[PDB]
Amino acid sequence: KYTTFQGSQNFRLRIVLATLSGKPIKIEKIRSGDLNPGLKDYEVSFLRLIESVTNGSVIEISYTGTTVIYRPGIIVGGASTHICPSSKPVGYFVEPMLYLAPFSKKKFSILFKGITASHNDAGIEAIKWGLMPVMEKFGVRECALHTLKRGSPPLGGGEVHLVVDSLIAQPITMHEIDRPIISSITGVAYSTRVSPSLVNRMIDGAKKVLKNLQCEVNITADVWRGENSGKSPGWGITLVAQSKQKGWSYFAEDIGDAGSIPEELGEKVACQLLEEISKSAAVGRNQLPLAIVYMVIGKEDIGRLRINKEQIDERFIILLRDIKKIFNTEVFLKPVDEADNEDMIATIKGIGFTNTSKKI
Amino acid sequence: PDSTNIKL
Amino acid sequence: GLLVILGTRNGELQLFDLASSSLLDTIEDAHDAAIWSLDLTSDGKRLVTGSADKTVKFWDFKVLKLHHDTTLELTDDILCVRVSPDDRYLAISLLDNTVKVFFLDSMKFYLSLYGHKLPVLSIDISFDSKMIITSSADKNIKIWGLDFGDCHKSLFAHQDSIMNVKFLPQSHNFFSCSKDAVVKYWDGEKFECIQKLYAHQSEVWALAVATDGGFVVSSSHDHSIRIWEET
Amino acid sequence: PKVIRFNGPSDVYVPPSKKTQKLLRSG
Amino acid sequence: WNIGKLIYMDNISPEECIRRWRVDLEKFVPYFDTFEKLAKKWKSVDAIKERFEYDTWYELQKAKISKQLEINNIEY
Amino acid sequence: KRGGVIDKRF
Repeated sequence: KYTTFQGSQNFRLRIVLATLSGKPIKIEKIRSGDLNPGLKDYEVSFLRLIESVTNGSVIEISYTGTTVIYRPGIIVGGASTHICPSSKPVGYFVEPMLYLAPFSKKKFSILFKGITASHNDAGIEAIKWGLMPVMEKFGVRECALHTLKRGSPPLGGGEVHLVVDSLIAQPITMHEIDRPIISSITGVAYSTRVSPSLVNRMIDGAKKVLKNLQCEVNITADVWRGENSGKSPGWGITLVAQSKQKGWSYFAEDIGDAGSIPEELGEKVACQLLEEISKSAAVGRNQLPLAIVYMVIGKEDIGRLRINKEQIDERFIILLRDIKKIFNTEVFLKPVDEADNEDMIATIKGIGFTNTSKKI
Repeated sequence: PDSTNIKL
Repeated sequence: GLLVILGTRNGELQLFDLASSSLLDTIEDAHDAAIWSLDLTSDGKRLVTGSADKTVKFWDFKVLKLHHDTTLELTDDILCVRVSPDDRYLAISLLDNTVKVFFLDSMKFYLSLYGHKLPVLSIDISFDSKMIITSSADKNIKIWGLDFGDCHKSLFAHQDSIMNVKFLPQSHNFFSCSKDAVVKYWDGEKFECIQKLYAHQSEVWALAVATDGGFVVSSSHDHSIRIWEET
Repeated sequence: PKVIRFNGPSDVYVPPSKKTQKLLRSG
Repeated sequence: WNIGKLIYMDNISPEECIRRWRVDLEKFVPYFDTFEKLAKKWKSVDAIKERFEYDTWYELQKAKISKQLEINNIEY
Repeated sequence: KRGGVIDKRF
C-alpha cells in the first residue's frame, strides 16, 4: 500500500524521494497536537509546485489537513512561474527542485517570486555556489539560477529564475576519499535598498577574522540598487571556501536584521565558515543531504564519500532512516586508515535509477 | 564658508 | 526645571541654579573650541557635548559638579549631537555633510548617513526611536529609517538654510524653521506641509517644543519670542 | 579620561560599470 | 557502541543513538554554537591549517569499467 | 493536465 511517516519532519524529502522512487507515500499526524494543525501554506505551496513539474500525480490532503496521500507521477518539468508565500523564501522551494530537475522529460525553466533570503533557508548565493557546484560534480554540467530581482524580508519582491540545461540518466558514481585542500575563500557581500557603506563594513568584519589565513581572500560587493532592489531593505553575506584541485566548496551564509552591526555579522559568517570547514571532511554539513541522495540514485555501483564524525548527527541519521524506508538502501560506513583525523568513509550502492522520462 | 557664520 | 546648563563659543561649560540665581560651576577647559552642541540623556545623569575641537565629551552629574567621563574624537568639527529618547542611539552631525549614529551603551559605530550636500545643522529622533530627521543648509529635510539608515524621503522644505527641526512628542509630525523667517508644520507619515506660519520678520535661530506638545516656541533675529499654541 | 579614536568607513562609492555588473550577475 | 548498528536499530531514537557512543533539515542552515563562544575558539586558526595512458579511447573506458568492478569486489 | 492537489481541507 503506502509507506507511512509521522509529522512534518523532512516534509520535502519524503515527497522528493517519493517522486524519484515512484512509490506512493502517506504522511500522517502532521502537527496534530498544535493549535493550528495540519499543513502550512508554504508546505501546501510546495505541493502545488510538485504538481506543476509532474504529471499523473495524485495529492490528497485530509479534511483536517493532518494527513496527505502522495502518489507520484513522472517528472515532466517545463516552463512555469511559482508564487512563493511570504512565510518562506524562494530558496525553500528552489532546493527540492534541484533534486528532481536533472531527471526530467523537459527542461526546468521555473520563475520564482517572493522573499529571497531568510535566517533558516538556503539563500540565492548559497545555491549558486554552495549546492549547485555539487551538482556539476555529480554530472549536472549546466545549471543556472539567474537573479533578476532581490527581495529582502518582510516585503520581498525578489525574482530568481531556475534553469537546468543538463538532463542526465542518473548522477555519476561518487568517488571521494580525501580531505580537499582549500585554495582560496570567496563570497558575495550583498545589500538591498541601502547605502553601499554597509556592504563594505561587512567585508571588513569578515576580512578581520580571515586575514590571519595564508590564502587569498576576495569578497564581491554586490550592492543591489534601483527597481531591482526589492521592496524592503536587507543585507547578508555568504563566504565560500573553494578548492580548485577537484572543484569543491564549503560555504556559510547569514542575513542581518534591523539594528545589527554590519561588522558583527561579517565577523560571524567569516568565523562561521571556519566551523563548517572544521566539521567537514569532503563536504560541509549543509550539502550532505544533496550529495547523499545522488549517491543513492546512482547506477548499480558503490560510491564513496568521506565524511567527518562531526557530520554524523541527528539530521544525518533521520535522513538515512528516511532513505531506507523508501529505497531500502543502507549507507555502510568504514573508518579511514589515517590517524591524523577521525574522518569516515560512507559507501552507498545506487538503486539503478534512470531518467526514463527524457526522450531519445 | 565659516562654521560660525552658516549656523549663527 | 531648577538648573540650566550653557555651552559658550569659548569652549566653556556653565551651570546655573534658578533658586540661587547665581552660577554654581564653570568649566573653562570643557573644550578647546566652541561647544556647538549639547544634549542630555533621558535619565539626566549623563551629558553629551559637541565642539569644534572634533571631540564629543561625556560628563556625569555628582553631588552638583560635572566630571569628564570619556572623549570621542571625530575626523571633523561637530555641529549637532542628539541622544535618542530611549538613550540607545547617539547621532552627531559633521561639517563633511555626513551624520554618524552610535550606540550610547557601548559607543560602537552603527550607521553613516549620506546625501546632504551642505552640513547638517539639526538632528531629531522620533519618540519611538525609529525615525530620525536631518536638516542641512542645503534647504532640504531628509527623513531616515533608523533600522537601516534609509532615507524615506527628501523634502525641499524652505528657501534658505534650515536651522532647527523637532518632532512633536508622541507623534511623527515635526516642525521646521529656516532663515526665510517661516515656520512650517509637517506630517511625518504623509510627508506633507500641514501649515505655514508667517510671523517672523527675520531669521529663526532656535525652535523648541513643549513636552506635552501643546505649544511651540520660536525666536528669531527680530528679538521676538512668540508662542504657537495648538487650538 | 578614556580617549577613543573613531576613523569610520569611507562613504565614497565607486559604482561598477554596467558591463562588469552583468558579468558578475551572470557568473 | 558501534554506531553502524545503532543507526539501523530504529527503536533507539537518533538523539539516543547519538549520545550513547559519544532537529529538522527544513532549516537549511545547520546548527552552530554562540558567536562569542565561536569567536574565542579561533583567535588561532592553527587547528584547520592542515586542510589548507591507453592508446585508444576505447581502452580508457574499458579501464574505467574494469577498475570500478575491482573496487566492488574488494569492498564486498 | 492530469493529477491534482485535491484539497479537501475545511
